Amino acid sequence: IRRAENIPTPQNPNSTYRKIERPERHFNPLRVPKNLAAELPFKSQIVQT
Amino acid sequence: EMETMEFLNILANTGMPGNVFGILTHLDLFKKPSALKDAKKRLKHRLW
Amino acid sequence: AAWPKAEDPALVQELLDCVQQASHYRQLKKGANETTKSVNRGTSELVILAADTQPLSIVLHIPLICEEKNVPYVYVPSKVALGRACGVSRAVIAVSLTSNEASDLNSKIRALRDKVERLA
Amino acid sequence: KRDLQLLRMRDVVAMGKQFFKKDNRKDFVPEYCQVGTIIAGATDGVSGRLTRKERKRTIVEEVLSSDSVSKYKRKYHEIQEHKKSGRKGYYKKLMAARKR
Amino acid sequence: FGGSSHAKGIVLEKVGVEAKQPNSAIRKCVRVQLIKNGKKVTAFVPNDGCLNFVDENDEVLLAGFGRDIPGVRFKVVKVSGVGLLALWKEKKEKPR
Amino acid sequence: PNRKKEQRNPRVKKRKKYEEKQKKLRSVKAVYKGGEGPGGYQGELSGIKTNLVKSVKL
Amino acid sequence: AAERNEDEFYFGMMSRKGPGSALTRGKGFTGTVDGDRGNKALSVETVRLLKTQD
Amino acid sequence: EAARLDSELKLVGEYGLRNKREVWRVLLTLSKIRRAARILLTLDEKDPKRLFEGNALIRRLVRIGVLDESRMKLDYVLALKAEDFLERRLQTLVYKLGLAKSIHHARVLIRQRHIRVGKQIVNVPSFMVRLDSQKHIDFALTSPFGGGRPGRVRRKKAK
RNA sequence: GGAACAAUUGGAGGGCAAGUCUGGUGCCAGCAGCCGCGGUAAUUCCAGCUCCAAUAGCGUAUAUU
Repeated sequence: IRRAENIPTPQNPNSTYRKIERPERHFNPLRVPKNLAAELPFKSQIVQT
Repeated sequence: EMETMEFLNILANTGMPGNVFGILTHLDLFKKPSALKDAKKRLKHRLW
Repeated sequence: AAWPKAEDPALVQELLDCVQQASHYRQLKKGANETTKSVNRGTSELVILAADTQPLSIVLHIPLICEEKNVPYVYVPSKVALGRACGVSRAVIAVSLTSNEASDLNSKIRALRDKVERLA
Repeated sequence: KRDLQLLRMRDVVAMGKQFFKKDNRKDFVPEYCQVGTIIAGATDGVSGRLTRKERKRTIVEEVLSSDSVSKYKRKYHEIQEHKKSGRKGYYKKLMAARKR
Repeated sequence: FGGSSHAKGIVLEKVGVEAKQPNSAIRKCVRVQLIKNGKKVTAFVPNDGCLNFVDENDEVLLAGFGRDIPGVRFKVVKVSGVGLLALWKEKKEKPR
Repeated sequence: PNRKKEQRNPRVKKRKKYEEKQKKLRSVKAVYKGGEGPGGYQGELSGIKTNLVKSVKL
Repeated sequence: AAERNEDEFYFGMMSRKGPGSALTRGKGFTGTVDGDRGNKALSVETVRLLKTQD
Repeated sequence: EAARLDSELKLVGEYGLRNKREVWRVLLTLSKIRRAARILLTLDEKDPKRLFEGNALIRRLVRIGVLDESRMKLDYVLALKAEDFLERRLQTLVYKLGLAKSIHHARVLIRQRHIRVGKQIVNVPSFMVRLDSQKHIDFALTSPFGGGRPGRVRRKKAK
């Protein structure tokens, strides 16, 4: 029917399969608030230079 | 032939009847009897 | 000086027989320099040196490296017969047949080297 | 110390053409050593000897003067890419093309 | 069973036709009635696909089954005289 | 299911398993592989480990 | 931080530089504590010898 | 058993046979001959049956040549081995002689009819070659490496 | 010249979705899965996944020994 009535078959850019790049995720470092690094006890305070 | 196998599967599907028999014909259209008997053998195995 | 001289009784002929076998099996190096390089590379199974050679210092210097490597070396009294037993069209004074891991010539070498080991 | 670092890494020196027994302590230093040089192989003097312009003072200088420094650079920039993969410039590009 | 190595039987009902897990053995089970003794037993088919081919009241050859439901001793091997495994590899058709 | 060229011709299949069994053989033990090179002696070409002992205790 | 005893005393406290607070450090305050990078006040004679070399 | 499997795999590797079927054929024949050797040792010395059967059999075995001519004792006939038997196998003699570059190369030559023993072409690479016949192993006159026509591919690129 | 002049039979394993099903003190787990949004002249996919055995013969049932 499509070849007769000269109709292209419907084809979706959004449905045709694709080759995905997965960039290797890393995350930000741990971020800990001002008051927390204040109030915590000596043994575990953070040492920063 | 395509029609032969068509018919075969139709028979098997709507129902294998009592009896079927194969007829190899046009054997006079053969130049080498060794080729002819090899054809006989292979065809029989195909049909079995 | 050539005190490891071979004797007559078919010993010499067994040597030439295995020599021709090795020339056919291509497990044979030939002539003084190639014998020298084979025993330098230590690959030689056994080494046979002529005795009728014009002055014998060649087949006297070879047993030095034969005494180093400790390979059976043996004196044969006819270099022209070595040439014929190898199939050369030239007379050879020094021959060295090496070892491979898969042959019955190897068993022949084992017997021959045991005989020359009893000899010297 | 650089020399010893090189020697402990003599594995990666041969770019796959020769693997060594990975003799790795944590402390790559022997408490006793001496820096030496080969004298003379009188058997082989036509190629088994370094020319004057190749007689370098130091091991790392020798491996510098050999080839495949290009190949080193090549592999290093591969790993440079592979670790610049999705770390930070990537994310900044995303947030830029989101902000626009 | 009996003394034979195989048995011919009649498909009663693919009990476990209302199954949730595909490859469960109560999906793959089927009650058959072995003919000579007229006895009801149940058997396993090796695969759910072959269970789709098998229908009722077809003669079934079956045999022993030896290696979540241990105790079913038989396994169906041929139905209507055709090899289930050949159907399953799509070699032959099934005579009906 | 799909089969391969080796599983198609049984002889060449039995070729390739043997070499792969021989490459792994060197990965456990050492095989003579000919003596020193004709270029001369150039060192124990892959490492030497003084804390490595392979003597079989009787 | 919750189960923190208000009253502990190690000895780094006599020897380090504390967090303090918002008011203490003021604007460069992050409650982490400073680990000296490794420099120190060079007394004169050393600086002289160095500057001589320079 | 892993010893059996590693053993047979090693054998086919060093002599590129076709299958363990061929291997077990060689083994079953080794079993017959070593069994006959054992019953000949079950006879005692200077028993004329033992003397005649032993000399006849060792003559057969050095005549096919798998026994070394140096030793002629039933103990060594019992100490015979399948490595020597597949060394005796035809294709391995071809590879040892050097008419082919590899063992599979030589087997292909014996399949597509390039080598002859003495007079005649032999298609089977497992032919028992005797000590008297080990010499006359050469290319066919119809083989392009022997002479005659240049060959199929030579013809097709020469066309 | 392999997409062929078209090797087979068993066994074990690994990889998977805008899919399905079931269980529960949230993301976990389980079984499973040709079924997926589109699309059949479209797709070109693990591109022919891996390994063990036998190999032009082998598997399974029962009886067994």
